[PDB]
Order: sequence, then structure tokens, then C-alpha cells
Amino acid sequence: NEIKLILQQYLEKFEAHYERVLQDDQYIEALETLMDDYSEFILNPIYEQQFNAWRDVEEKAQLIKSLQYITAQCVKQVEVIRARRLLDEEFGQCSITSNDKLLLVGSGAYPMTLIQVAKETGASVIGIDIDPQAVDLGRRIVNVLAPNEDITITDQKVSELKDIKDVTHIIFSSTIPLKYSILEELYDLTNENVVVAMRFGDGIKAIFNYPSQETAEDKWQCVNKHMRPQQIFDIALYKKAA
Amino acid sequence: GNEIKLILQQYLEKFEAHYERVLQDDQYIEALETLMDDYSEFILNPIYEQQFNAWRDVEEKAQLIKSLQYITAQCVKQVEVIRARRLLDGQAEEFCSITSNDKLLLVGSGAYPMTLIQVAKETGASVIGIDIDPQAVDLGRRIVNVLAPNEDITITDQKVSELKDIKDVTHIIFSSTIPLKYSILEELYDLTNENVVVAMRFGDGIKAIFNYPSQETAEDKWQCVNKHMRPQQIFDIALYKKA
Amino acid sequence: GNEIKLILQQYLEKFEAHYERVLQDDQYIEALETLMDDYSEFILNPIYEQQFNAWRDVEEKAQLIKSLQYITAQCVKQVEVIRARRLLDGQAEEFCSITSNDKLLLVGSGAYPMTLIQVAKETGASVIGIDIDPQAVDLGRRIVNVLAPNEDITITDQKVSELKDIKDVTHIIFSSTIPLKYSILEELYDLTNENVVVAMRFGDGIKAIFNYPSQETAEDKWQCVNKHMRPQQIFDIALYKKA
Amino acid sequence: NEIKLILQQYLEKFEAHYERVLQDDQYIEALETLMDDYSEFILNPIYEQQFNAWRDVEEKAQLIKSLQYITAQCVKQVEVIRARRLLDEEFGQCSITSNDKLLLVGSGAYPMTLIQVAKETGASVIGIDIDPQAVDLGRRIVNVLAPNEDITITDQKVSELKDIKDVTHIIFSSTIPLKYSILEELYDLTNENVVVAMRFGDGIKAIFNYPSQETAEDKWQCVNKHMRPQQIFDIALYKKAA
Amino acid sequence: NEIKLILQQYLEKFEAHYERVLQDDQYIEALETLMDDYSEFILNPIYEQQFNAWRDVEEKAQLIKSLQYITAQCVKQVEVIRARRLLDEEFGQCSITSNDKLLLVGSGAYPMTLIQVAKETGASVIGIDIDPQAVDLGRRIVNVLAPNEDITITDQKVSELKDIKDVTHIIFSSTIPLKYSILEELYDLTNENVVVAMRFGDGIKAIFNYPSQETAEDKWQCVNKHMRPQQIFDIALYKKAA
Amino acid sequence: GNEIKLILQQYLEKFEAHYERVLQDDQYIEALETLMDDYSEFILNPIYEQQFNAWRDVEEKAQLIKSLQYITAQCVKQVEVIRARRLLDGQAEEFCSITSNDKLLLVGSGAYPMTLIQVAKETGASVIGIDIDPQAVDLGRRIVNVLAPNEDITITDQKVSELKDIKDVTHIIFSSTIPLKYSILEELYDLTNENVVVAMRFGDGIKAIFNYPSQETAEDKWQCVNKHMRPQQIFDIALYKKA
Amino acid sequence: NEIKLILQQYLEKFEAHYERVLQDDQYIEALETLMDDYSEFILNPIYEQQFNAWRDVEEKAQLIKSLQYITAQCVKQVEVIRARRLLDEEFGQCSITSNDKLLLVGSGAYPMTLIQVAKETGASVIGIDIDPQAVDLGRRIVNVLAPNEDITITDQKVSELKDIKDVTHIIFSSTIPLKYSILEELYDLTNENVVVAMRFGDGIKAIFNYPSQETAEDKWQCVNKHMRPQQIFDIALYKKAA
Amino acid sequence: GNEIKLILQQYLEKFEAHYERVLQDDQYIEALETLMDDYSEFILNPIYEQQFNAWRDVEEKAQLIKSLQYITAQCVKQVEVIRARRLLDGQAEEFCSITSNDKLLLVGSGAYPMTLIQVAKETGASVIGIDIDPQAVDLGRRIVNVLAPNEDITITDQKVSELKDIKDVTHIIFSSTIPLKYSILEELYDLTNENVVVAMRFGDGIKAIFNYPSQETAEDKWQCVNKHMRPQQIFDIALYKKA
Ligand SMILES: Nc1nc(Cl)nc2c1ncn2[C@@H]1O[C@H](CSCCN[C@@H](Cc2c[nH]cn2)C(=O)O)[C@@H](O)[C@H]1O
Ligand SMILES: Nc1nc(Cl)nc2c1ncn2[C@@H]1O[C@H](CSCCN[C@@H](Cc2c[nH]cn2)C(=O)O)[C@@H](O)[C@H]1O
Ligand SMILES: Nc1nc(Cl)nc2c1ncn2[C@@H]1O[C@H](CSCCN[C@@H](Cc2c[nH]cn2)C(=O)O)[C@@H](O)[C@H]1O
Ligand SMILES: [Ca+2]
Ligand SMILES: [Ca+2]
Ligand SMILES: [Ca+2]
Ligand SMILES: [Ca+2]
Repeated sequence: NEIKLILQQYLEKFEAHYERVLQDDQYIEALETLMDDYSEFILNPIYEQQFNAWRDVEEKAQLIKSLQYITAQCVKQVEVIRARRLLDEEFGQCSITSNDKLLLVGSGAYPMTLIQVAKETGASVIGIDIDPQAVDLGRRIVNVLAPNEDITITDQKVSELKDIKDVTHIIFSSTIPLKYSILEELYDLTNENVVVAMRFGDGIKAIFNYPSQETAEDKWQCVNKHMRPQQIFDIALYKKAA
Repeated sequence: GNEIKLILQQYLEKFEAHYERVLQDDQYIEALETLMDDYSEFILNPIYEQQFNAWRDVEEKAQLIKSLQYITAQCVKQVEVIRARRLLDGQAEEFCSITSNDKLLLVGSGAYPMTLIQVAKETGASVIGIDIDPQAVDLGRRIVNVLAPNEDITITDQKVSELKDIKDVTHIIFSSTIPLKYSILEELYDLTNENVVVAMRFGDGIKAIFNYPSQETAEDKWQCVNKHMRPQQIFDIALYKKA
Repeated sequence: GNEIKLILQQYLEKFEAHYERVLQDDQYIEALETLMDDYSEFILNPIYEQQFNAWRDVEEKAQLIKSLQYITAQCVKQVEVIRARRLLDGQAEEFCSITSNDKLLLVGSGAYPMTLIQVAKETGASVIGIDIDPQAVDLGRRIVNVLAPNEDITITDQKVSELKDIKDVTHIIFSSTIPLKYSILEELYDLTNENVVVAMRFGDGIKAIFNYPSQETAEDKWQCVNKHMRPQQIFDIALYKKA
Repeated sequence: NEIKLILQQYLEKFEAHYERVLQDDQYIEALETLMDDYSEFILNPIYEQQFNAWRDVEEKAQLIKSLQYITAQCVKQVEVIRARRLLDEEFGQCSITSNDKLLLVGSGAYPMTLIQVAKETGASVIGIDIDPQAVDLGRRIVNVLAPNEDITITDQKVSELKDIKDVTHIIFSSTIPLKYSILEELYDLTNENVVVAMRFGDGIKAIFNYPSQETAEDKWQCVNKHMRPQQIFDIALYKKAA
Repeated sequence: NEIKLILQQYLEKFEAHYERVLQDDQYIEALETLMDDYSEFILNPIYEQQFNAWRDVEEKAQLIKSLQYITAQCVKQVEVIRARRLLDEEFGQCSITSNDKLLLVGSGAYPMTLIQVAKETGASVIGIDIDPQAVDLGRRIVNVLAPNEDITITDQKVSELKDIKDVTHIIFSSTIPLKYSILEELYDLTNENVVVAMRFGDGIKAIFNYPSQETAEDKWQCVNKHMRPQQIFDIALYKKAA
Repeated sequence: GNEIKLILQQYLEKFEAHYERVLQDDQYIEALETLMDDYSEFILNPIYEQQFNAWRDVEEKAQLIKSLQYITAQCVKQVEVIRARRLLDGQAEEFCSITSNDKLLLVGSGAYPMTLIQVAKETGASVIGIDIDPQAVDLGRRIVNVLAPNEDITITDQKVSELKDIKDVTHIIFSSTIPLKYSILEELYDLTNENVVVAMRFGDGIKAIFNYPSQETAEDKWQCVNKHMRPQQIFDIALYKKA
Repeated sequence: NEIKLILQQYLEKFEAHYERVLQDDQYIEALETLMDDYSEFILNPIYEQQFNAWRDVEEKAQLIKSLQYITAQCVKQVEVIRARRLLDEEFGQCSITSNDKLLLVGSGAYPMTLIQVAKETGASVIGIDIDPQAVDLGRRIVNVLAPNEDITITDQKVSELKDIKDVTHIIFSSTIPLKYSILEELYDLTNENVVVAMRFGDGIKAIFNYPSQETAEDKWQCVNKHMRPQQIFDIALYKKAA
Repeated sequence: GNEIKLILQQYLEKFEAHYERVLQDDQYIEALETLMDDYSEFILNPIYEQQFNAWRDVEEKAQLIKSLQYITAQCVKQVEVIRARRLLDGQAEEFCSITSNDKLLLVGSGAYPMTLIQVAKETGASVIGIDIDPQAVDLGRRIVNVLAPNEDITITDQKVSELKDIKDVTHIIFSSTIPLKYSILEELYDLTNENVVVAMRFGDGIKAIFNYPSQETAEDKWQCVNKHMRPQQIFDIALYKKA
């Protein structure tokens, strides 16, 4: 009972903060505070166990779907504003080095992950994003924070990437709704030895993430699933079936 | 590939426009019904199915499927309402396995509940319809009073957990256009007697643009015991019993 | 004896008055329908049946039966018309033996042909309704268009000899309230294929006051192969095949 | 085809003559002439065979029922007017003598048959009729044409006849619609040795008569059926089953 | 007259064949032929109408009672021998499906009906019989012809059936003399919505069946009576009065 | 329940044994008569009646009733024969409505026809006794010659259809222990005059173990006009006249 | 890997049991047990999913073709031996009644399906089979189990059936290799309103059945496909294109 | 009709006999080769093709096609072996699109791999032959050493999944007489680079008696981009690229 009203309250605030933040930029501090609060809520064992206990399976879905939608849009808005203001253990043995090439799907307006991996690894990195504003801001952020690195950001779809066969590692942003549809597309486009990290969130985490899914055993094999109690998203590693 | 995509986009745009038009004027219903007839012919045409299956832009295809199944579910609801209003105004297969000692629940009964009425008259079974939309319940009840006043038909806006008699239900039918139908199936497990049979209406592949698809179930709970693929009908049927 | 006679006389007088009233004002229909409900309860009450069977004034009983079956046949026709008009205005078991490859003829389809519509929807068979009254054909056709426009239903005012397709008819149903139904059965012999089955609706004894009775047939032509006596329904059924 | 239009023409004339004869008595001569014409039509082998050949079984019935109705009423009207103006081989071995008692059902306003049998046989005769005018006229005719004979005419139903058990012979007028219903009633009312002559007409004769019927073999046994090509009605003899 | 001598001849043969079949099994073929002959006799419209015409009501009863007795015993003997050698439209809308439970009273040594309904419907079926030999043979036949089906055969009386309240449909063998006494007992034992099919035979059929009876309108209501000219037994359907 | 059942079983076994014994030796008659006295006291005891009515094993109760009414009917016949033989050897309420102008038929007159003799002497009526058993006729005739030689009593072994004078019979009495008495009543309808009155002896409930029960009649033929329930006598009486 | 060795083991046993059963009849019990085992294997979700997962598409084909061949021959042998020892919801609205006529292609030596439909429906039934021994045994079985029914068994090809145009329903045995070639032939031979039920098995079921095929949209339209998880064969319904 | 059937039966019987004879004596090879020449002329004769297409016994035709394509595939294999043995003993169009930078795989290389040798010498491409029959590999290798020792030709008995270099293959050719060639095509999809081109040899209609036919492919995988029907050659060619 309690969980439903918290989720409802969250959804209300999120939709308001979003509309207010799109109307005026100074609402960013409040939205960030809400997001920190939300993150703490999700990772708190009380609320996580209460969410799972709630067995109104139908009723939970509409809040989940609503929240995952509005939060994804809020995260994008935070990144855009942050950008304008400024202006591999997960992989284990399959980690990234200077001889590798990383594609990030959903690079974002403030592409910190992309810059971070490029600086530490030396690897060539490619980010794609469907939102042209995110591509524009992301590129400009790269020019300021990592101009010497080999980072390319584009609005190209995976099937338009001329160098897709040379990619060794792929990371998916969690807040991409059709991320498994893209993964399916990538099977034919990629070399045999590629490794994919799918960010996801299941259970209560699905209110701030898109969930995991079962994949066709004939294409992509899940080789690892990493559950991170202190992180807002978990990671699943996929390799092509041999 | 590109032709299927363009056709789907065109249908998507037309359905969205027709929805708005019919919401502000019920007299545009005949254009919606015609569009829906055209859509059905496209879906049931084996050439279009083959080419839809050939299209390789998985992401674009998923986005169009998701958008179309949503807008088409709402248009179907509106057609049912307008049809019910017109008959009342005067401007007008799942399972024999159901008998008169049985009790059928139909989830998503609709404003024009002809399926409900047909089961009652043909079988003599007790029939319950539920709908989440109260307008559909109200119109549905009035349709039942006009066409089948002496049959044992109850239409309510109760959730499955609220139903007093849920343990005595022998048969359940899900409307295809219910998004969360498999989540409801999961909840029904503990609510129902051991011998209940569920007919899940669905559409996969090209049929998923006018239907919600089938899903895997938990095999310790529900078992698919029968599947009817119907190449000339807009939805297929899967039967489930408890494991 | 005397009590049954008085009751029958009272019903006769009331039916004649109600007929006149409804002919000059369709808004008195609810009183006729109520009277008919009351009549049905009387007929299906086993105490009244026993006492009707006990009454020994054969001649008086025959006169009342003949008068009642006539006036009640006309009242039933009027009820069907008014019901059809009201649904259209917006002021609102025989044989499985019939399949979709079959073809049913119903003699006396009526202005509110629900039986016709039910056979079509449940079986998928081709269905023909005939009626001698053109108003019943017209209203019947319009009812069919409203409720079952996509089914293969034809309603006409043709006699059985005029029907182009009479040789392809697999099943025939007679309305109970047709006076000359057995004479029609006789004519159908040469018009129909060897395997046709006929369901004759009838009522004998007390039921003959709201129905035309069964009759002996020529045994070289038609043979009774089945008879269903239904103590809680207003008419019984006899099945005939060719000898 | 031809027969249907003759029957239609007959029905039309009959209904007119009836209405005209009820409005004014001087139309009697015309109605009598029509009835003589009708009788000749029925007994003529052409029309009799044409009637039987007509296989519109449904269509024939409505004309029959109509004609038999209107003609029965015309015969009564002729008898009434005739009365006012004035004012046993069939049985064979079971014939009527002076020691017998005859009941005629449907004695009529001009009860010639009743007077005729009474004068020839010496038998006591009783006539009944449902029409009080026919009883009144019939009695008065008897007083004029056979006052010395033992003839009683009454409006009593068979079940009200105190002397019904002493009746030896019963004759039914053909134009009584429910004559077989009366016959069924008579089984319990009559002695064991009674004989009944049922006047009837089948085929074309049914347009001027009510037809014969099958009887319950357990009560009344048909012992003879007399077909008379030159008579408007035929005769069936019934005795109680032994 | 003729009917009485046929019935007498039948009774004589039946009593002989029975005694001979109990003495030696090889007489079964002759008894079967007699039973086929008898069945054809009963369903033949000549003999059926002659039987009804015979109005020696007292005399008919002793032959009926005798025949119905001897024939019932012959049918049992046929079933026993058949067994050893080997070793729902009636209901209409109230038909049997896989979720129903059927009790047959008088299951017999060769329980074909029980196996037949179980295989077609999927319903759980229970047969009872008073004759322990019939229970023993019936069970063994089931094990051979339908081992996977849910069929239980027992010598329990209806009042000893622990699952009687879950029964949805009941069928009575016609050749049970006190079948209506059992029906009366079942009213208290059964659920509200049960449907009963009483096999019976009236008229000539009563020489191979026990007859129908009027029931207490307060308990069991006859809802249908099915007369089957080409079948040795008819069916009456009963439901509890509402 | 169980006690009544055991008592009935014990009486059944004892009656069967006593029948056999008396058939092979008429000197065991006194034991049969004593058993029958005991049986009568059991039947007429209102405590046993109440508990018999309480017993709920309808089938078992019906079987015992049927077996007892049969064996007791034969024992009663044998007692009558032995009583008649002993008087001859020298080793020894229904209707005033009967008058000397009347004529009584008693169906089942018996070997010791005291009822017959009593009606004749008290009323002066003409009396006919019939019995299906010729030994009963013979002994009955000889008893009548000894005790009432000057009365108008005829005993024959004719069926009711064979009686010359059946139309002149004013009164009829049926013995209770005749199995097919109501079927005979049905046949008598057409054989008898309009004013005949029939006294049917019967026993229902507990009394049905020593009697054949009453039955419904066809109401168009025979009408019950009077019923005498006699708590201290072994049979009750119902009077019938023609409807 | 595991599936291939099971299939190999099955094939070995099947070929042995077949050769042994053709040499001596007493091996029938073992072959039946093997067939029950095989049926359970095919319908078990583990083995069905393992079969589909095996992506040695070439290698699977030789085992399939081999198994479907040997099993078809074993089924025939079982039916022959069974025969010698002894000696419509699928259609839905298009079901079989007494006025219909059914042709079964591949009637078999023990034609239970043919007898079953004939007894329940009243329909006239025709079975054909290419194997003369199956025709001979099938006819003889019919004479014993259903002599009164209208069942004709012949070795005629579809094109030699004089009454083929009056057939309303056709059922194909699954184990007929060229069943779709026969279906193509039937288009010209049959009336317009005929309905065909093609028994088939796809996936793992193809090891005990011949598979489904795509048909010429211009002739036969698939109107229904019935997948039956608990049955060794599935059903496809075909009607002529309008 | 009957003539085509008889001819086919005669060829079937002759091929089966010749196979046996050549297996037990390689000196009967000239009779087999002559029969095969005759068969080719029959297949390529447009009159025989028309009449084969006219024959309406679909089932009989299918059985003969299936039997002939099997026995003829084995005879062709034997001819290749005997030809290879005789040359060694001393008793003796698909695609320019192939260049020296390319790499061709031929599935079903055969014991006398002249096609392989011709591609290598004319194009300068690297060539791989595979065969499932090890005798064909051995003889094929020895033929290549005799006639083309300096070309880059490798013949192996590896399946397509075993080939180290399968990703570098630019061109693939299937022998027509491989039964499961389209199933192999399906497996090659994931094994090969994006730009591979496949030449599928086939024969349909009359040509299917000496060849395996073409098939529909999954349109999301392989697309027919070109088809060459050759009325004077024993097999046709279809080219496939990835969708
Ligand atoms: N969670 C939920 N619970 C309940 Cl009780 N009802 C729900 C629900 N989600 C939605 N509904 C209700 O479903 C109604 C559907 S009416 C259209 C029927 N159309 C056929 C054929 C068809 C298939 N494709 C298109 N039409 C069908 O959907 O099977 C509609 O009135 C809507 O208010
Ligand atoms: N000769 C003839 N030929 C044809 Cl083609 N039609 C004829 C006809 N004679 C009359 N009719 C037509 O029959 C119609 C009957 S509508 C009432 C149905 N009611 C049920 C239940 C019922 C039983 N009792 C009361 N209602 C029934 O009658 O079975 C009526 O519209 C009338 O115009
Ligand atoms: N169908 C039939 N027709 C005729 Cl003419 N007679 C028939 C008959 N069936 C049987 N009988 C004869 O009836 C005689 C009965 S002597 C016992 C009288 N006892 C009293 C009091 C009584 C009641 N309960 C026990 N005793 C009574 O039964 O009323 C017996 O001799 C038997 O041969
Ligand atoms: Ca049920
Ligand atoms: Ca049919
Ligand atoms: Ca007196
Ligand atoms: Ca190149």
C-alpha cells in the first residue's frame, strides 16, 4: 500500500519538475535533488522488498512504465543542462585496452562514460545517440574535456556505422526502451568475438531503467549477470553463441 | 523493407488522425471502420506477412509495432462504443467445452459484448464480463438488456481479485487488445480452482500490429495445452491449464 | 372442468381485446407481453395440464382450443413486429447436426428472426428464412442487417415451390404457429433431396392452445425419427426424415 | 389453375349472397340457384378430378376452409327462410323401425330428415341444434307437418339429454365442424349397441361439407363407408368396438 | 390375440436360453440372436400398435413383469460372457466435458458406456453395480480397454459414495427395477445443479426395460423426455426443482 | 432405521419359511396365524409407523415392501384355504348404501368368503364373488352352501369382462391383496353403468407391507369421492365414482 | 550433442525391432513399448527444445529422414499384427454429421479412426490404402467391429474413386510421404466446399511424421493450424481458395 | 501421360541395374555413360518437357522424380570415380566476377574436379573443394596434382563449419546433385562475410529427375539476385547474396 503512494508521489513530482525544467533552467537543482532521493529510495532494502511484496501485478506495471518513461526524459534533460552549463572490471578478462574499439549506444549530451573509458584505456570510442541535441552537445563537451582522444559522436544508427565490424566492445545505456531490438540487429553487423554490456534494472530498479530480457540462445548468450546492490543499474554481459 | 515501413507509418498517421476526429465527432466512424477493414486485409495477406517477416530493421519495426498496437487498441474501443450507442439510439471459437453448468469470465468485455451474448445463448452457461472502462460496462449492460435480458450475464468494472465467485469460474477468455493480459493470467493462478481453462487471444508477427503478442509463462504455473493459428482471422488463440 | 373452461374463456376474451388495442396503439404491447407470460405459466403448470386433460366436454374444449390457437398466433406475430420496430427505432435446440457446409430453411421466420440469426452465428451454415407476411420479411431483413450483416442469411416471401435452391437444403424448421405446416411438409417431399431432416415444432394437449398440434404423416413419405417433449418450454419438437 | 378461380368466384358470390340474404329475404331464389349450381359443380367428374390434381396443397386449404364455412351458414339461412315461408338403407341391416330411437345432431330450422324418418319408421326421434332460432322454427314446422309423430326438438347438448342411453341410432349433419368431438363425447353417454351415421365429404365435397376423420380404434370402429357419386355428402357408419 | 402368443413364445425361449446359458456358455450366440430379434420386434410399428391395442390390461401386466424380469437377467448374462471372452447429445446444453464427473448406476460386467463417455469427454467417471461379479469383470475390462482414463467401479451404494456431492451428471441403466427409489435417495446426497438421465421404456418397450414414473414435483423436475423410435430405450432428464 | 430393517428382514424370512411348511403340512397353520397377528400389531403400532416413515434407505425399504407384500398375499390365501377346509372337515364397513335392490361384485372373494356372506345377510343384496384361483371358488361355494344357502350369492372364476350382468352391478369391492387391482379398475370403466361405486381396499406407508398401495387414477374416468384411514385396521378404504 | 545420440539409439532399435518383428510376431510388445517411449520423448519439452537448438541442420536431416521412414513402417507393422490378433472438434464449425461423406487417405490395417468417425457421426466413410494387406485386414476388422456402418475400404487411388465429387471431408494420415502431392491432385477431383485435414508434424515431431508444407495459394488455402503439445501429430485445415 | 510414365520407369529400372553392374565391374562404365547421354537428350528435349508438364498424376510423378534424382546422383558419382581412375591408370558459367584476389569454395567437388581446375586456371583465384565422400577427395587431389600442380587448389573432406578460412570466401558454388544444399546454404549465412555470392546449381520440372530442385529461402537471410535458365544444359543456376 505504502509503496504505491510513494511511487505515485514520485511520478507526480517527476512530471512537474520535467515541465518546469523545460520552461526554466533554474529548476535543475530541484530535479537533481529529486533524482538523488529517488536513487536512494530504489537502493534501500526496505522499499526494494516492499516493491517485490506488492502483488497487484497489473497495477504495478502502469506506474513502472510511467516512471521509467518520465525518468528517462528527466535524465536526458539533466545531461543537456549540465552540458550547456559546462560550455572495465565489469568486463573482467574481457576488458578494454588501447587496441580495442568501443561503441556506446546512447552516448548522451554529457558523455562522461565515453570520455572516461577513452582516457583510461586509450581505446578508440564511438558514441551514437538518436537525439541530435545530445550529439551536438556531446561532441562539444568532448572537444573541451578530451580533444586529444579518439572519440567520435554521431547520430548514425548501428546499421549506418561503416566501422561496425571492427568494434570489440559495446555498451548499452539502460534507459533505451528498445535496446534488445538493437542487440538483435547487431548480431549480423558485428564480428564474431564482440562483447556486449547491457545496462538494465529489474524489480524496483525498473522504475529508473528498462528491464533485462531473455535472448535467443542461438544468437546472443548471456555469459555473466552482475547484480550491484549499491548501484542504480546492473550489468549483463553477452557474447555470440559458438 | 522500405515499402512495409512506409505502409506502417501511413497506417499509424491515419489511425492517430481518425481517433481524434471520431473523439470530436462520432459521425466519422464509417471512415475508421473502413480503415480498419483495410488494415485487417493487409495483416491477413500472406505476401505482406512474408515481407514484414523479411524486414530487417528490428528497432524500427519494434517501434512501429508498439505504436500501432496502442493506437489500434484505442480505436477498437471507440468503434465498440459508437456501435453500442448507434444500436441503442436506433441509428444502426475459443474452446464443445462450455456447458450450462459452467461459468465463463471474459476479461475485456467491451461496449458491444457480442461474444458474451453468444456464449450465453449457445451454451446456457453463466457469464461474467469485466471491463476496466466504466463507459464500456454501462453500454455493455444496456446492450445485454436489449438483446439477451433473460440470460445469466453480469457485466461489472471489478478487478479479478474483487470477484466474489472467482473460485467457481470454469473458463476464462482474455481480449487480445489488453496490454497486461499475461500479468493478469499470473495473478489468476491463486484466485482460481485447479481445473480452470484460459483462452488467451493474441497476435504475433504481423498480427502484433493489431494485437498484443503471446508470452512465455512460468511452467510451474500455466501450461499451453493448445494453440490455434488462424490465417484468415485477426487473432490467434492459445489455451492454458494449470500445471 | 368448469374452472379450466372459465380460465380459457377469460384468456380468449383478453387476447381478442389486447389484439385490437395493440393494432390501434403499439404502446399497449407491454400488457400483451405480460398476458402472454401469464398464459405460458398456465400452460407449463402440470396441475393445469392434468385438469385440462381431466375436462370431459370434448366439444367445448375443441372450440376453445381452436379459437385460442388462432388469436394467439396473431398476437405472437404482432409482438414480433412491435419488438422489431422498437429495436430499429431505438426505443428498446431443434437438431450438433448443423454445420457450416449445411443449408437451413426456416418456414415462418418472423419479424424478429432471432432463431435464424442464432443458427447462422453458431453453425456458420447458410440460412434461408421464408414468411408469408411481407411486413415480417421487411422487418426481419432489417433486423438481420443490424445484428448479423456478414452472415449468409436470406429472408424472402417465396413459397417453398418457388425456392431456386430447395434441393440443396439439408435442414428445415417449421414454426409451431403455422396452421398448415403438415400440408407444407407433404409438398416438400418431392421438392427436397433424399437426406433432408425436418424439425416440426408443435404442441398437443394443453400446449395446443398456444400452438398447432402434431399430426399423423403418410408413412411411405415421412417418418418420425425423434421426439422431444419439453415440460418447461412452450413447444415440443418432432424430427422427420424421408422413409 | 382453372379450379382455383372457380372456387374463388364461388366464394365471392357466396359471401355476397349471404350478406344480401341477411339484409333482404328476396335474395333467397338467387342463393338457391347458386347452391344448385355449386352442387352440380362438385358432383361433376371433370371438376372433381381437377380439384384432386391441384397440388398446391397449402393454397387449396384456405379456399376449402373458407368455402365450407360460408356454405354452412348459407344452408342454415336457406332453411330458416324456407321454414318462415311455409309458416335407412344407408344403415342396411342396422335400419330404423318403430321400436328404435333416433337422435339427429344438427336438426335445422327446416327439419325434413327428422320428419321423414319419423313418418316412415314410426321411431321416436329427437333433434338437437345449437341455434335457438333453428330449434324454434324446427318445432313449429313439426307441429304443422307431423303433429301426431313422436318428435322432440331441443337446444340441449348431448350431455344434457336425459334419454341419451335409450338412443339406438344417431345421425350427424355434415356441416357441423366439431362433429367428431361430439362423437367422442357420445361414447360414454350411449348404450353398447348404438349405431352412428356420420355425414361427411372428402376431396371436392369438402367445399360443401366438413371432412371425415380417423377415430380412436379403442372407442368407435368404422364399420362401413358409403361413397355416393350422385350425392353432395357421403356416409360413414360407426359402432362401438367390441 | 397375436401379440399375446408372441410375448408368450418370447418368454418361453428367454427362460430356456437363460437356463441353458447358465449351464453352458456356448448358448450365448443363440441368446444374442434372440435379443436382436426381440429388439427388432419392439421397435417395429406393427407390434407396437398391436401391443397398445391389446386392452386386456390385467393380462398384459403378467407378461410384461415376467419378460422385463427375464430379459434383465439375460442382458447381465450376455455382458458377463462378453467380458470373459474379451479377457451427451441426450443432455444437449447440459452435456459432459473434461471438468465434469459422471456416476452410472448399473455399470455392468461389460461397461462400454462408461469407457465410451470417459474417452470422449475426459470426465472422471464412477460406475456402481450391486452384482460383485459385474464389478470384478467391469474393473478388469477397464484395465484392458481404458487403463489411462479416470474410471472407478465399485459395489458401493449411492449413500456410501464419499464423492457423491461432486457428481455433475448421473445416468441410470433402464433395467434397474427400483431406479426411481434410488433417484429419490439421491436428492439429499447430490449438489443443487446435478442432472440425471433416466433410461426407461414405456408401452411395448416396457417388455425390455423398466418403465418411467411420475416424480415428486417438489424434488426432481422432469425437464426433457426423449422418445427414440429406433432405440430400445428412451431418456428422461431430471433436474432439482428451483 | 437399522432396527426397522432388521425386523422387516426377520418377518420376510419367517413368512417364507412358514409358507413352505404350511404347503407341506396344513397343521402348521396356527404358527402362521400367530405370526400374522404379530405382524398386524407391528403395522398398527404408531411408534413402528413413525420409525418406518423415518427410515431413509428408500431403495432397501422399497425392496422389502415389495417382497413382503408378495409373500404375505400368498400366506393370507393359504390361511383362507386352511380355515375353509377345517370348518368343512369339522376340525374348526366399505360403504347404509347397499340395499336389497342392489348388486355387489367382490373381486378376490377368497376361500373363506365371510365378507360376501355378511353383505348378503345384512343387506339382502344380490352378491357375486369372483376369484382367479379355482380352489378358492370351490371352497368358497361350499362355505356359502353351509352358512348361507338361501341367500343370492354366486361365486365364479370369471374375469370381469366375462360377467353377463356386469352392467347391473351397483357396487364393487376390491380385496387389498390384489396386485393389479387399479388396472382392473381401469377396465371396469367401460363395463359398468354410470352410477357404480367402487370400494378400493389399500394400504400405504407401513400398511403397504401387508397390502397393495393406492394409486393415482385417470381423473377423466374415476374420481376419489371418499377416503377412510383406519389406524386400528390392517387396510384403509377409498371410494371411487365415475367422473 | 545429447539429442543426436538419442536419435541414433532410437534409429538403431527401430531398425532392429522392425527386422525382428518381421521375423517373429512375439516382438510386438517390445516394439509397442519402444513406440510409447518414443512418443513420450517427442512430446517432452526438454527434448523438443534440444532438437530445435541443434544447429547442425545438415546432420539432423539424415536422422529425421531415416527415422520418419523406419517409424512409418513400424506403425504399419503394429497395425497389421494388432488386426490379426483381433481376428470432429478439429474441424470446429466444419465438423462431420450423418449427411456428410469422409475419405481417409491411409486407412491402415487397423482402421480405428474410420470406424470411430462412422459410429459417432453416421457419415458414410471411405478409406483408401496403397498396401493390399492393409485393405484386406482393414475390411475384415470393419466386418467385425462395425458391420452395420457404411464403411468402404479399397486400394483405389483418389483418381479412381467414382464418388470423389460427393466427398465433403478428407483426412490424411501423417505418415504418407507424398501427401501434399495427393492434395494437389484432389483439387480438380473434389467439389468446391470440401475441407481437408492434413495430419503433420514439424520440428521434433517430424521424426515420427511427415512435415507440413506451403501450398499454392491459388488452389488450397490453409484456414487453420492446430498445434497440440500433448499429441504426436498436429493438424492443418485446408479449403479451396474462393 | 502414360508414355512419359513408362519412359521414366524404364530409365529408373535401367539406372538401378547399371549402378549394380558398374559397382561389381568398372568396365560397364561405357553403357552407363551412354544411358546418361540418352537421359540428358530426353530431359533437354522440349517436346518431352511439355508432355512431362502435361502429366497430371502428381503423386506418381513425385515418386518417380524422387527415385530418379537419387539413383542418378549415385550414378554420376560413380562415373566421376571411374573417369578419375582411368585417367590416373592410363586407360583413358556460374558467375567476369571471380578474380585472382578472390577465394572460391565448391561444395561437392567430385572425384573428377574439372570445374575446380578450370576456375583456378582461368581466374587465378584461390580454390577450395569439399566433398563428403573421402574417395572423391583422394581421387580429386590426385587429379589436381596431375593436371594443375602449381595452382592454389585445396580439396578436403571438411564440413563448411570446420573450414578455418570460411570468412574469407568470396564465392561459393553448390553442385546440383547435393540433396541438402539449401540446408547448407542456411548454415553458411553466419559462417560467411557480408559480401559473399552463392551460385546454386539446380533443376526444376523435367530437369528435377537429374538434379535437386530450387527452393524458397528465408528472405531476411538470402536473396535471389539472378537466375539463368539454360534450355540446352542439364542444370540451371541461381545466384544468392545476403539480404
Ligand atoms: N486490464 C484490463 N482489464 C479489463 Cl477488465 N479490461 C481491460 C483491460 N485493458 C483493457 N480492457 C478493456 O478491454 C476491452 C477490449 S474491447 C475490443 C475487443 N476486440 C477483440 C478483437 C480484436 C483483436 N484485435 C482487434 N480486435 C479483442 O481484443 O480480443 C476494452 O473495452 C478495454 O476497456
Ligand atoms: N404458411 C405459412 N408460410 C410461411 Cl412462409 N410463413 C407462415 C405461414 N403461416 C404463418 N407464417 C408466418 O409464421 C410466422 C410465425 S412468427 C412466431 C414464431 N413463434 C414460435 C414460438 C411459439 C410457439 N408458440 C408461440 N410462439 C413458433 O411459432 O414456432 C409469422 O410471421 C407468420 O407470418
Ligand atoms: N386379479 C385377480 N382377480 C381375482 Cl378375480 N381374484 C384375485 C386376483 N388376484 C388375486 N385374487 C384373489 O384375491 C383373493 C384374496 S383373499 C385375502 C383377502 N384379504 C383381505 C384383507 C387383507 C388385507 N391385507 C391382508 N388381508 C383383502 O385382501 O382385502 C385370493 O383368493 C386371490 O386368489
Ligand atoms: Ca462443467
Ligand atoms: Ca453436411
Ligand atoms: Ca339401489
Ligand atoms: Ca575481389
